[PDB]
Amino acid sequence: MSVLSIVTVPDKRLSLCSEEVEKVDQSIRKLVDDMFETMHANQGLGLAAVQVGVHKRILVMNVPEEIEGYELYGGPYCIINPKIVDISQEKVKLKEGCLSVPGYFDYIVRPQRIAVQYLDYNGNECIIKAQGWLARCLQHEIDHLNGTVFLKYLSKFKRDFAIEKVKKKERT
Amino acid sequence: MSVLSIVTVPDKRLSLCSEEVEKVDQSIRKLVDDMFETMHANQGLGLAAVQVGVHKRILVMNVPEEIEGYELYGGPYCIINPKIVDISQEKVKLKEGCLSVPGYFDYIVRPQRIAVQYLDYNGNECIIKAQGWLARCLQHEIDHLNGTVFLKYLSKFKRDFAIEKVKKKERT
Ligand SMILES: CCCCC[C@H](CC(=O)NO)C(=O)N[C@H](C(=O)N1CCC[C@H]1CO)C(C)C
Ligand SMILES: CCCCC[C@H](CC(=O)NO)C(=O)N[C@H](C(=O)N1CCC[C@H]1CO)C(C)C
Ligand SMILES: [Cl-]
Ligand SMILES: [Cl-]
Ligand SMILES: [Cl-]
Ligand SMILES: [Zn+2]
Ligand SMILES: [Zn+2]
Repeated sequence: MSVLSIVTVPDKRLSLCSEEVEKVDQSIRKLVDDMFETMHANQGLGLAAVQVGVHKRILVMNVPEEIEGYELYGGPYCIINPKIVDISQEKVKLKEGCLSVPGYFDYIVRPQRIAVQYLDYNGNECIIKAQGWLARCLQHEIDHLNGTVFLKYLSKFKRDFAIEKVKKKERT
Repeated sequence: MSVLSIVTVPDKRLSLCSEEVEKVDQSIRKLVDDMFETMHANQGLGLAAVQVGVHKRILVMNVPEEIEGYELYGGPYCIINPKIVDISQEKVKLKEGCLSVPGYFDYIVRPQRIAVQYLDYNGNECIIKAQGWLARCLQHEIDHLNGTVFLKYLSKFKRDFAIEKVKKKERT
């Protein structure tokens, strides 16, 4: 299991929608394994396949301990072909960063709770009922699968400032 | 010297531009005195006259200790009829709240350094050269004089969320 390079803004791969996984087979499991290693090496709570250059609907999460039926933390989760099955109308503001926008943090308003159907590492059907930071991570990761980085939720001026910040740090 | 009530969003008084002070006289000094007391009672770093219902170009600041020629902190400052005379092209992201949007904090990008000409408590001409939190406060206060609250710099979705948050807290 190996550490993959993270794709960072403004790389256009990050704005491309990822495709459903046809079949959860050995090759998918190998990628998931590399995703977990990469997530850990980067001190992340989650990671989407697109962030390592693969446009497939696969994300991993692990949210450490620090509504009945919902989880505040947990993992490791392998979440393939996620489908949102319930989502709270109540929303909360929390601070986020992203491995694809290194060093930049800002506030984002999202639903507090979410339920998602998915296929696991073995290709079995599952539901996750998440709240708190678990729900927050899951939504951030699902957005990546749809070609969305969290800067999309900010003013244009701040989004541009964040992208210029990352560009300046990567200029050769 | 008395504590004045703070005008909060979405009160439309906060979106009205304030008028130049004609003359810094006893009545202006009395208002400034009440502004300092109100600022302190509310644990603020600054305050604009519009926030206490008076549409005049007067702000106060006091930024405690915690470029050559620029100050990182200081006060108490009485700043009347401010005019920006220099402003840095470099900008910085810092977290702000506002007494007129109670309980809501977010990130704002602003110039790091500013120089402002103004009239003081005695009606004498002065310049302030500010950086760090002093410059940050001064710009936040100047915005109020122009009818601008810091939510203006946010996404519409987050601005609306903040205003609904304050409205819900004030609903009778
Ligand atoms: C919170 C919503 C998203 C979490 C997932 C991201 C990782 C990522 O970009 N996944 O796509 C992360 O770990 N971000 C971290 C992050 O945002 N954290 C970690 C602690 C809490 C929160 C910052 O408030 C750091 C590494 C930037
Ligand atoms: C920082 C830019 C503006 C400072 C002035 C405001 C007060 C205000 O609304 N003036 O118009 C303030 O004191 N805000 C505080 C504030 O934003 N602070 C105080 C410590 C640092 C910073 C939060 O990061 C709290 C009381 C909400
Ligand atoms: Cl920053
Ligand atoms: Cl909030
Ligand atoms: Cl924003
Ligand atoms: Zn991310
Ligand atoms: Zn304010």
